[PDB]
Amino acid sequence: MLEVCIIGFGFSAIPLVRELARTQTEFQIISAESGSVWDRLSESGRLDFSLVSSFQTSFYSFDLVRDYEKDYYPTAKQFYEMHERWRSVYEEKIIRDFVTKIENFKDYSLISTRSGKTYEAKHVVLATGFDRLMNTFLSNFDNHVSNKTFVFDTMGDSANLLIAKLIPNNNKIILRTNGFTALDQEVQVLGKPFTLDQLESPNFRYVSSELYDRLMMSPVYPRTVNPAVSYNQFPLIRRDFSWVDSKSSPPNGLIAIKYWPIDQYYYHFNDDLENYISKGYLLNDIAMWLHTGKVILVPSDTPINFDKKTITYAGIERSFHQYVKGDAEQPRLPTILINGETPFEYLYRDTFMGVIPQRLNNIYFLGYTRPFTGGLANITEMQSLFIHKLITQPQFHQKIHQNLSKRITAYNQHYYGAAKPRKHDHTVPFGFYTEDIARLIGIHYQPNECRSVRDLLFYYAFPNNAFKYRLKGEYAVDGVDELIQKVNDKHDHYAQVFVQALSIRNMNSDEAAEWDHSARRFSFNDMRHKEGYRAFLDTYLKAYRQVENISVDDTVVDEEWNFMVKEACQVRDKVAPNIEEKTHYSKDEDVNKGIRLILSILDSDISSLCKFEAQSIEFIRRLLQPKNYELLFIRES
Ligand SMILES: Cc1cc2nc3c(=O)[nH]c(=O)nc-3n(C[C@H](O)[C@H](O)[C@H](O)COP(=O)(O)OP(=O)(O)OC[C@H]3O[C@@H](n4cnc5c(N)ncnc54)[C@H](O)[C@@H]3O)c2cc1C
Ligand SMILES: N[C@@H](Cc1c[nH]c2ccc(Br)cc12)C(=O)O
Repeated sequence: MLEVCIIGFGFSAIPLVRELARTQTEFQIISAESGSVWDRLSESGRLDFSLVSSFQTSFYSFDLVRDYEKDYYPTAKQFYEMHERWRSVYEEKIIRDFVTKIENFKDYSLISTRSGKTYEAKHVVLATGFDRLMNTFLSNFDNHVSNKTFVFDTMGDSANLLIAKLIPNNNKIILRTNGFTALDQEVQVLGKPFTLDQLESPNFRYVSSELYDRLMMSPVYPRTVNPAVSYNQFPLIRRDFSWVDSKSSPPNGLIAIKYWPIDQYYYHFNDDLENYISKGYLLNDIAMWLHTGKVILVPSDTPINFDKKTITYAGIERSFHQYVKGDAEQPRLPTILINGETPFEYLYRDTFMGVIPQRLNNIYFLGYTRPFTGGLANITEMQSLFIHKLITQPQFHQKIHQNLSKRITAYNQHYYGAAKPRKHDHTVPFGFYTEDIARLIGIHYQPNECRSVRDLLFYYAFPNNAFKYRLKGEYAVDGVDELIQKVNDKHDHYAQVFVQALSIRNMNSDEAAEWDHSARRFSFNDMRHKEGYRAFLDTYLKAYRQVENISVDDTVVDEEWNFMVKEACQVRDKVAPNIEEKTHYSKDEDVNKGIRLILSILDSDISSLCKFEAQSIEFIRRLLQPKNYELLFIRES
C-alpha cells in the first residue's frame, strides 16, 4: 500500500516532498506532462515580468538560508528557474500522467489516470493549482499595440500588469470600476526602503484586535480626510466593504494589488533602465496613471456598445480597441468521490486551514490558500509542515481530526463572522496564517518567554515568515540562525515597526488614520510624490519602447481623451489644492523618537526597566502577557 501520493508538482509541493524525503516516508508524485503557466510562459518567451512578492516571502527557507543577502523582488524568470531546479531534483519520483478521478474511502483512496493506470494510497495530497482566464490572455497578448483605447471591467495584479505594458505605447485605459485596493509594494521608512510585508508586525493582534486594526486598515478603509491619499482624490477607487463581519483585521477575503510606486521604482532602476525593464522590472504605478490621466476611473454603469465598440462617457462616444474582463480563478481539482460514490464539492470555509476537507479522509489540499501580502511560499511551506505532521504522526492526525468540525466552526466564527461565503474567502493575512499553523504544530513562540526588549522585537515585530518558525524544534532548518541574524541586522531588528504600534496605542481609529498619513511620505498611495516624476516617466517610456523595439508616434494630441480626463478628475482637481506643507510630520517624528528609545534599551531585561519613556516601558512590559492571545480553533477539546 502506497503511503503517500502527491498529485501535481509545481511550486506548492516542493516543501512537502522535501520533508517526506527527510523522514524517508514512501511517496509517489503524479504530475501532468503539460506543466504550469510558467512552462507555457517560458516556451513563448513571456517571462518578462517580476513578482509582486518579496524574495524573503516567495522562496522557501531551505533556499533562503543559502541565497538570501538582501530584500528584493525576484523576476518571473528567477521564480521559474527555482521551480525547474527543484523539479530536476525530484523528477525520478514523478510519474508523468494526469489524474482524472479519486475514489475516497475510509482509510485509503483509489487514483485513476488518463493513461488507464490506477494507484492506491493511504494519504493523497492535491497540489494542482488554479485555472485562470487571464493566464491565456497574458499568454497571447500583442505588446506592440499602440495609440488605442482599452476598457477594463476588472482590476487586479494581472490587469495591472497588462496596463503597465499598454501605457508606454500611448494607449488610453478606461477602468469601469466599483473600486479596488492597491498598495505600494515597497515603502520608505525614514527614507529607507521596506517591502510592505516587512511592516505588518502581525502578532500585535494578540495585544488587541482594535489596536492592530487601527495600525493597519487606514490605507484600505476611507478613514483619513488627508487630501494627498488616492481614495480621496479618486473616490471611485473605494470599494463596498459592507461584507466584512470579523473583528480580525485585515479580514480574511480582502485582496490587494501590489505595485511599484514611481519614486521607489526610480530609486532602484533609474541607473540602468533598459536592462532592468528587459529583466522584467516594469513600472506599474496605478496611482501615477491616475495622476497623469493615462488611466481614468468611470462609474460601473458607464454604458458600453459592444456592437460598435464604443463607450459613452462625459458626453463623448469613445471608440475602444479592446474590452478586458478577468475571470475567477478556480482550483484545478479532479473528480473526487466521497465513499467512492458522491462527488465532492470544494468549499474553502468547509476545510480546516484550507488544507483538511472534513468530508473526505486522508486527503489534503496544498497551495489553495492565498496570501493577502507576500508570496505563496510562506503559505505553502507552513501547509507542507502541517500536512507532513498529519501524515507521519498518527497522534497529531487524531488530535486534529477528533474535533475537526468544531475547529472549522470556530475558525470561521473568528475570521468570517456571520458573513456569507465569498469568492475570495481563501485569501488570508500571511502573518496570521503562518502563526496559526505554527501554534497547531507546536513550533510557535511564546510571548511570556521573552526576556529582553530584543526578544520582544523578535516575537512581535520580526515578520512571521515560515523560516521564523524553523530555527528550533521539530522542523528546524540548518542555517536559519544566520538567516535571522542577517535579516535583523539589515532591518534594525524591526524597531521601526515595533515603534509604530507603540505610537498609536492610545489613539482611536480616526486619530491613528491621521497619524499614519502625517508623514512626508506615507506608506501607501501618497499623491504628493507623483508630479515630480513626470520627466522620469517620459524617460521610462522612451526606454521601454527601445527594449520592445517599437516606434510610437506621441505627436497626435488626443483632445477627446483630455476632455474625458478632466471630467473623471473633477474631485482630484478640487481636493489636491488643499494639500499643505507642514512644519512637523508627526509620524516621522514619533518613529524617530521611538527608534532611539528602543535601541537604547535593546539588550535590557524587561523586568529591569521625560514621561514618554515611562509610558512606553509600561506598554512594553504588558507585551509579556497579551490579553487577546486565545484562538479557539487551536484547541483539541
Ligand atoms: C501570472 C501569475 C503571477 C504570479 N505571481 C506571483 C508572485 O509574484 N508571487 C507569488 O508568491 N505567487 C505568484 N503567483 C502564484 C504562484 O507563484 C503560482 O500560481 C504557482 O504556479 C502555483 O504553484 P502550484 O504548484 O500550486 O501550481 P502550479 O505551478 O500550476 O503546479 C500545478 C501542477 O500540477 C499539474 N496538474 C494539475 N492538475 C493535474 C492533474 N489532475 N493531474 C496531474 N497533474 C496535474 C499541472 O500541470 C502543474 O504542473 C502567480 C501566479 C500567476 C498565474
Ligand atoms: N501602519 C503600517 C500599515 C501597513 C504596513 N504594511 C502593510 C501591508 C498591508 C496593509 Br492593509 C497595511 C500595511 C505602515 O504604513 O507601515
